[PDB]
Amino acid sequence: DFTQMFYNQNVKQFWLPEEIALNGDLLTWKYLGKNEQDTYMKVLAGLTLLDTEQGNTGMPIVAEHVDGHQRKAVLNFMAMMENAVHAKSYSNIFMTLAPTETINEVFEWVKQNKYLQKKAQMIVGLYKAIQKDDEISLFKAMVASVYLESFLFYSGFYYPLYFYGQGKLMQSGEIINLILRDEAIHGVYVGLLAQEIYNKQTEEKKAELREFAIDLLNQLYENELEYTEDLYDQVGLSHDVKKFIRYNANKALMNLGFDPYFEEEDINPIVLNGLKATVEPLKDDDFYF
Amino acid sequence: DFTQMFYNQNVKQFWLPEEIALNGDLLTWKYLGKNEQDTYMKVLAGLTLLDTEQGNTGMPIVAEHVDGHQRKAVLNFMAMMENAVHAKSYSNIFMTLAPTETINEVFEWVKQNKYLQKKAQMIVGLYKAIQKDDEISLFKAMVASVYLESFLFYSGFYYPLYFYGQGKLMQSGEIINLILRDEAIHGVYVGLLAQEIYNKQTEEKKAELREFAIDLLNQLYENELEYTEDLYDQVGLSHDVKKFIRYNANKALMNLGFDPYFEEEDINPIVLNGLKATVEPLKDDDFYF
Amino acid sequence: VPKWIQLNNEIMIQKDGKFQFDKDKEAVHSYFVDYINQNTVFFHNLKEKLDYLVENQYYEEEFLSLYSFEDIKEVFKTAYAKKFRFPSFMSAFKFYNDYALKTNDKKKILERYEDRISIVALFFANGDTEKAKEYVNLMINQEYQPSTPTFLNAGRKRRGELVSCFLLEVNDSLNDISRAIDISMQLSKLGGGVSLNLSKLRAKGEAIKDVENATKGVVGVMKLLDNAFRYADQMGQRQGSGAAYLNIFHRDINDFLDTKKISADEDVRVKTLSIGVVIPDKFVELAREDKAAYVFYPHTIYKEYGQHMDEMDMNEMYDKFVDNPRVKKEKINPRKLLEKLAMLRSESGYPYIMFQDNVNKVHANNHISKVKFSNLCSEVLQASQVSSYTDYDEEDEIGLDISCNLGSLNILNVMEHKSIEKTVKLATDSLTHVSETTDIRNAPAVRRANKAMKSIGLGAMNLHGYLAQNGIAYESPEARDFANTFFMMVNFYSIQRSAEIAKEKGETFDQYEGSTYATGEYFDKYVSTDFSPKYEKIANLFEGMHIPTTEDWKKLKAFVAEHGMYHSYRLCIAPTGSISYVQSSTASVMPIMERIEERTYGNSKTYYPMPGLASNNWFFYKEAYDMDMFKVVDMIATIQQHIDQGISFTLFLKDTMTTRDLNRIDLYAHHRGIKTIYYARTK
Amino acid sequence: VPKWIQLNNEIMIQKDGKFQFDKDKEAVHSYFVDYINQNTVFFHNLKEKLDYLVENQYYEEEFLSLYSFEDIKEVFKTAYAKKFRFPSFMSAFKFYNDYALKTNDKKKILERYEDRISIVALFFANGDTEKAKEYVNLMINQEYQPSTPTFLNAGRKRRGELVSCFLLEVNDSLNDISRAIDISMQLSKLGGGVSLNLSKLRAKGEAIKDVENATKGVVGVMKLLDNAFRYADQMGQRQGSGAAYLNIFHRDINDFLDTKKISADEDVRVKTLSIGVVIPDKFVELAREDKAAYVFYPHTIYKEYGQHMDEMDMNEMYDKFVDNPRVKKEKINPRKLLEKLAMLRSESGYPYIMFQDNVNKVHANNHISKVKFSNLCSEVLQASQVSSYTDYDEEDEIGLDISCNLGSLNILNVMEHKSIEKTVKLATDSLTHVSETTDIRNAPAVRRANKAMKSIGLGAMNLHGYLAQNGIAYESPEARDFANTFFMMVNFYSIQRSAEIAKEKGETFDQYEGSTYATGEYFDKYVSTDFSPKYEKIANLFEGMHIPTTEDWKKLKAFVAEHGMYHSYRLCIAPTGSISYVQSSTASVMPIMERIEERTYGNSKTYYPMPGLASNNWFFYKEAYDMDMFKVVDMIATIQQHIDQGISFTLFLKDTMTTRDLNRIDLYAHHRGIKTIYYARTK
Ligand SMILES: Nc1ncnc2c1ncn2[C@@H]1O[C@H](COP(=O)(O)OP(=O)(O)OP(=O)(O)O)[C@@H](O)[C@H]1O
Ligand SMILES: Nc1ncnc2c1ncn2[C@@H]1O[C@H](COP(=O)(O)OP(=O)(O)OP(=O)(O)O)[C@@H](O)[C@H]1O
Ligand SMILES: Cc1cn([C@H]2C[C@H](O)[C@@H](COP(=O)(O)OP(=O)(O)OP(=O)(O)O)O2)c(=O)[nH]c1=O
Ligand SMILES: [Mg+2]
Ligand SMILES: [Mg+2]
Ligand SMILES: [Mn+2]
Ligand SMILES: [Mn+2]
Ligand SMILES: [Mn+2]
Ligand SMILES: [Mn+2]
Repeated sequence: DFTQMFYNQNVKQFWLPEEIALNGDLLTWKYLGKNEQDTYMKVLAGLTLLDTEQGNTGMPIVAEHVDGHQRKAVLNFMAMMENAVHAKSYSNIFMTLAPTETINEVFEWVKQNKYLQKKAQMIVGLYKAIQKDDEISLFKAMVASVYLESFLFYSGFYYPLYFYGQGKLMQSGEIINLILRDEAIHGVYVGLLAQEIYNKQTEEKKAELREFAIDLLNQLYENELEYTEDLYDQVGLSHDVKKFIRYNANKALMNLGFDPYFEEEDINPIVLNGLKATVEPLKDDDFYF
Repeated sequence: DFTQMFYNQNVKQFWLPEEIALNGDLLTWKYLGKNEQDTYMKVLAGLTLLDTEQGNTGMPIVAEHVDGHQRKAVLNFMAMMENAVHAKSYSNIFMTLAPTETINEVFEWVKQNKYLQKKAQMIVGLYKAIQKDDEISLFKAMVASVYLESFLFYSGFYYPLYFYGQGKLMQSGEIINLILRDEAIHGVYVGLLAQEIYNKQTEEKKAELREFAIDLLNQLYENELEYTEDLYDQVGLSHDVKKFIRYNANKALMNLGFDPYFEEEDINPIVLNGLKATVEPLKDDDFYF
Repeated sequence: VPKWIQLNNEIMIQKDGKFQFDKDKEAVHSYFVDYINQNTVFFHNLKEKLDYLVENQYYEEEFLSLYSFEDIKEVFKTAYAKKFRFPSFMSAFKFYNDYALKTNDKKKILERYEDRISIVALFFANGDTEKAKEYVNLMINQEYQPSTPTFLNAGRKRRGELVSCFLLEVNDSLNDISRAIDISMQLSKLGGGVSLNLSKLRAKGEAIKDVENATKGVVGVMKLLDNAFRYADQMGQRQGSGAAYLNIFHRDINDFLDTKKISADEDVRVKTLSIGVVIPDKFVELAREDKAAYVFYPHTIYKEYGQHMDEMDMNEMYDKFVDNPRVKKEKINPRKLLEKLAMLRSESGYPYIMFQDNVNKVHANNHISKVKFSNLCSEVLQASQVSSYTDYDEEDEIGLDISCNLGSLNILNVMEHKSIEKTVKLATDSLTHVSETTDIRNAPAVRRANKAMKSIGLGAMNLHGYLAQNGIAYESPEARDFANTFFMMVNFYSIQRSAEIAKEKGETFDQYEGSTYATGEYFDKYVSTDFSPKYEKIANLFEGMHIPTTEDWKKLKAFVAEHGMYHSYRLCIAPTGSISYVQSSTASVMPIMERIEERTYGNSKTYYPMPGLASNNWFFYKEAYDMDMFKVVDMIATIQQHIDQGISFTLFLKDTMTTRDLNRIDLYAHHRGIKTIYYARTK
Repeated sequence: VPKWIQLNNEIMIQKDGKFQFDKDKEAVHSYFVDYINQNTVFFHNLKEKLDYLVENQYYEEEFLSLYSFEDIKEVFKTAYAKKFRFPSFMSAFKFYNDYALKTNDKKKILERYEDRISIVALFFANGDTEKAKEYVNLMINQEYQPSTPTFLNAGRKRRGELVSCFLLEVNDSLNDISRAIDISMQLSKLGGGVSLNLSKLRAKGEAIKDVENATKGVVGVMKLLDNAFRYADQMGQRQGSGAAYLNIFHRDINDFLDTKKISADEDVRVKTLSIGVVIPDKFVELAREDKAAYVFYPHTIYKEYGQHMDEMDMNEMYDKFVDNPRVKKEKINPRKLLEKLAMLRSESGYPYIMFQDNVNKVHANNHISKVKFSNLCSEVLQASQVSSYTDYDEEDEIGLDISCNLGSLNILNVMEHKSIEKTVKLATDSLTHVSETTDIRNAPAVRRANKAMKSIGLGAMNLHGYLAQNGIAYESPEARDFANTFFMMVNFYSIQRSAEIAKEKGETFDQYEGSTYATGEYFDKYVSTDFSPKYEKIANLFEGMHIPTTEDWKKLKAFVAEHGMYHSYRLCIAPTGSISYVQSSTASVMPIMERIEERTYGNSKTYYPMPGLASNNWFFYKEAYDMDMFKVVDMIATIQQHIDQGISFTLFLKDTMTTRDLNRIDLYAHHRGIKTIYYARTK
């Protein structure tokens, strides 16, 4: 009942980072403190890693196991967006704002950062555990994918949105909003596929799947807290970002058909402001008048 | 040396089925004989069936085994074009020209056809034989992929190009020309990835891979001749189609860095009508000797 | 935003559900109160103005020296006594932006409308003060408008040539091709549009000195010509404009046409070279009967028969070409070729269509040559003889290359003044003067044909404007009746003036004795058919003017027999692009494309309603795209029966109609006697 | 695969760790016993062969009619008495594929090597049987090789022109530009490579009669010439090759260079027209001192001084140009321009570099004109006077457009036969005959310069082959000593033959009296410096031959003063691309690119070892890319000191080296007196 409308929405949302000129951010970037620039680079690098794996691994593997040519076409399109559009856009931002050495250093930093490695290990592990014709392993990977789309990106998205909302780094911010617009529909779509599998189960099996989903969310959440503190303490925003990730965790649960898990909190209003002609043959009667 | 350049060329060639209005083809379709309509339907179904294998298996399997983030992104983009763009385009052409019952029957016929099946299963067999961390099996699959993209499609493309060059079925011919333009670049790109593997091999292993490629080409070519007579004798075109197959076989070989196998031939004119050194500054005292 | 631009944009603002057309008039006042008068250079007297313009190399001394200063002052006073006022803002804007003489720094205005008209009149009269005053009264009444070259450049030292339509014949040789490229460059340097006939050139895959598959065809020549026209672009002012014409029976016709396809490669497509196709009646007969046609290799035909393929009648030669084994040919489907022409015209408006037999069945100078091709605007249809440009230090055989002299009657102004005869005769005299004063030293055949043929083109404009302001629909039979009568009178007085000039000077055009004027055949339909209006409304429109009858035409035929005719060609209806704005007229005899046209100049928007447009005549000012193209073809054929040359006939199509409709319009034009089809503009 | 192809491929199959060079010989035998002898057309006697070739329009009958058939039979018998055998398969293959005469359908071979040599000798002798036998002995011994046009086309009815290269001066006018395009097409039709000097054309943004920023610059003319050369492509057989030369002080020099950038847009990129840059010593001086230079607008300089910018010495007029406010100029960085030249040569091998002051400090005909540009191979350096092509019906002022006939001495065969003098004199006579029988009817300046200058080009081939086969390293000082002595001998005997021809004909070349030959200045370094070999090995190599001393040079100087010189220019070392294969010689005086070259013909691959390559001389056949370019520059300068025209000097670069290394090589070449640099080929 939904794939065709998602197909149409995904293809109509198609974009490339080159559509957005980035040289306009040069001055507002220059004006940020060293702490702010550091957090910003690292935040986008963490996002780049997530999209790299979502494009290389997550979306293609889910596409492989989901039945139906139209469902596969949507998932293939989403996969392309992840690595050919989203992951690449971050390099466009980096290449504009930062010198090569700072770019090299931040990519080295992703490799050695323990929270980023842990979250990649956990998510990719679940993708690679999918067994052919085994719907339960597929469900588990789809939960992981929804958590990546609708929860994990948000510790990263906070900062570009926070600046956009203050009228700073607005070209980079425009790119990020386009990425966010895509991930929102990706999270909903994968959520609907996960619910399909969940709804086939016995009540006992469903109870176990909810346990899996909630245990996984809590494990990812605890790691994301440490990641958030590590990045945001130097810019004074860790508590604010934490409220934002809890907000989005609830959206991820809802995408999976589950009740919200965290209590509602006031999000920084700045971040909320951050959001040929037709041819006929000639008849013999056309030659006479 | 080449992936970013191909990335650029691929994304700038992006298109959607909806861009070409198909209904005006009915004004020339109605004037074709039964044999012409039959051949066109059968050719179209042949292309559709082969392209589906490439979208569901060929491109995604190669993307899975190739190392490199940028290569995986380009390959993902190509897989997207197969599944999201090409497949919808073929379906659109069919739905415009034939009623539902006729489409189902043509696909039943072509699905049972000996020559279409022989080539489809030969290609799919090589994709299924790729082994993790074995570059030889990957190379063999890449050869199969290049043969599909740059050679096997062309016994089929001939007919729409033949009409397109005569002013008939111009809307569907425009679509086919866009598809063909994508398959050409797909073939060239996968060809470069195959040459990379080939160049890492010993001289004895190279000679062995050359023998594999020529042997495979021979098997496919002999089946193409039979496929060609089966479809085109009823419309009197087989001689010229055979010249077009050999010409495209030579292009496929050149994509794989191999010499042409067949002597140069001229192609049907109607179908033709359808178709840095390191900069180092002068340091002074370079003017004195 | 300037005040006049606001007053002009206030037209679209609707008051009481009606457009504020009168506001445009106010805009003109502003455009003169705020801008034109402020930036117009004024002198203490006309003597100082003329001295300043002559000394600063603005004017020419020769044409002003033919008059005493008193006569020049009297001519200027006659021009200024009319107190002419531009009725619309766009008229004055177009004149003072395109035609008014400006200083070298382009910040001040040296010439008003009256000054330019007086200078052009003094140039026309060539020393006759009374004739100069007659020309001034003709142009200040806006009855006659010299073409953009003549109007802009007459009397100016820093100027191009007064002729901008040039037709070149290219012979099948490398020397002739190089000479054609050189002449095209020289004529584009002069500011003229150059049309080249490529039918005599041998097709691709022909022999050069008995070596096979050597010729590049006409497409390589088109690439060379396109590069030449890109290079010669009026000293970097306007884009170099050229046209290439090929016979449809030339084998390269597809590749020719392939130069205008969007899918064509960079080594195939020519961008600044317009293309036209000459379609003999034989091709239309072959397409009609669905018989497969043959496109011939011109060099094989030349070797077999000693004459070029386009130099003989294809109607009687086609069967002999097909049955001749020594003539090489390729099988084509004429209906497929017609569909390709229609598709190409839908995509880009190309090629121009020349119906060879429609032109040549009424051509008066077939003895000199049959009309093989047309101009860049597809309205000049004249006899041309190819030139044999030999090697160096060898005498060339200079032929005839067409270059006619443009000038347009304003039908509304001419008919409201009841001065068809006087305006036609004065326009003919001015065109004769400009043709006689044209001397091109780098185009030998153009100069020879200008001296010999003395061909001029007298056009008409504001046909739709006149009809709409008189409550007549352009597609109505009354409009065609008016066009028939008006253009028959124009032809009558043009022939009378040509014969009078021949009698006065004692000379006719070269090879006149073989023309149908000399034999009296041209006057046949005029001595047997009465062209008086068949409707009472049109007759009342022609009230106060003598309409030539059959007896008058017999007298004119006898006069031409006794005295000859000075001009080989007299009438051709040019598009009249920008001069129609200055004259506040609709362009050519074409119907209007839009009732109010929106234009963007600089960063400002401007609005030009069609002349005389109001609430009462809003319905009569029907847009061309909404009109039935068959009735437009009927009107253009009605006019063409009185025009010796062609009419720039643009088709106006909707996006809904297909290539079958375009082909039907083309075939109905061929059936109705249309000589040329200019453009296929899709809305 | 053919048997000879397998035998030739057997060379690379090593036996006992060594290449099987002798297998190559076997291949030739196969190539003759299986293909050539079967595909040859044999007649009963020579009479039937000559009659068949004459009546079937293969041979011109005029040159054969000057001899009785007995004399022609004697000449052919002299040619066949040598029993010439091709030592390598590729020599015979190249002759019988590119130069042997075939039938109209190219299915059989009508001309053997001896037949072709006999026909060329009979054409050269012009009725002298003994001279024809001398030419036969000279060519069958392979001491002298006429250029590809002369060797291929001599005595043929379907021939082109015997002149290889043509150099045109283009004046700054539309008429001159169009004439240059026409002449370029005519000469490319004749098969010759055309070089055009665009330095007189005014730059982009110049005024065409008081309207400023109007010119398209040299880039528009470049596009026109590129399209002209594309169109005139030897009837589609060989791609039309043109060269454009621009002075480095021209304002368009950057845009010029931008025509060869791989990122250039289609409206600027030119792909079939080679580019050359003429660098005066002033530019090198400015770059050396790092002082910002000025490029100039040619039209402003012409207006101020009455002469073109390239018509006068920049070394003395650059400061006057800079300090003159009426001269328009743009600031450039000469070092940045040099780096751009190096980058362009690394990317594409363009531009050609012509060191103008190096050419003109030893140019013997500076009185006629300074050398302002070179040919398509950058070895022809002669005086040229620009032509004033005026309007039609106006007389044109015909200047001098360079054109010389090429012919190469085979150094190995000449020195083996100890016949430097005889070979040089006979080659000079043959080139004089080729010049005399050359008459081009569509290039007037070329014809006048051929008639007046009488310039010929006598080159040399197999320098590296001779050095490697004699155990001399090409970079060694002994090799440079040999080149010095050999080319001093060649210059001495060429001057002697030119003076003897002037004496026997009683005429010198036009304006010889003002040349350095007439004043005796040319012989200065020859009457004070001894060019005998300084090494015993080279002296032994020259044994049996009288090496001219200062006394012989003084006698020759007196002889020239008494009688004059027939040829303005005598020696030019062309690349000698494909005719070096037939002679079994290394290309020109350049070092070999590779010891064994793998070339793909049809679907087969062939390996050509360098002539005389073996185990004992493997390392003497050092590849050019492995050589120090500074020592190659030293060799080329040593040869150039005895060559009046230039030498096609190709730079052979490694991929590792930077543009700074290329700039250093260029500056060392300029320092050492190198006149021109041909190509920057990167391995
Ligand atoms: N519509 C117009 N077309 C042409 N010129 C105009 C127009 N309106 C004003 N002008 C110019 O501005 C001048 C001022 O004209 P205005 O309407 O103020 O009254 P006027 O009685 O015609 O004036 P004047 O004393 O100048 O003759 C005119 O003489 C004329 O030169
Ligand atoms: N390398 C070669 N170059 C030129 N011609 C050759 C060559 N090899 C063979 N031929 C030609 O093919 C013929 C084959 O004869 P071949 O050389 O085998 O010796 P032959 O029969 O003993 O006679 P001869 O050597 O005296 O001509 C030769 O006479 C010659 O015309
Ligand atoms: C006509 C024309 C000339 N040119 C350039 C190229 C020529 O080298 C240069 C000279 O043209 P000319 O033919 O000499 O023009 P001209 O003689 O009328 O002007 P002037 O008196 O100043 O010499 O102008 C263009 O670039 N484009 C053009 O269209
Ligand atoms: Mg000819
Ligand atoms: Mg000039
Ligand atoms: Mn993403
Ligand atoms: Mn996503
Ligand atoms: Mn596809
Ligand atoms: Mn594909």
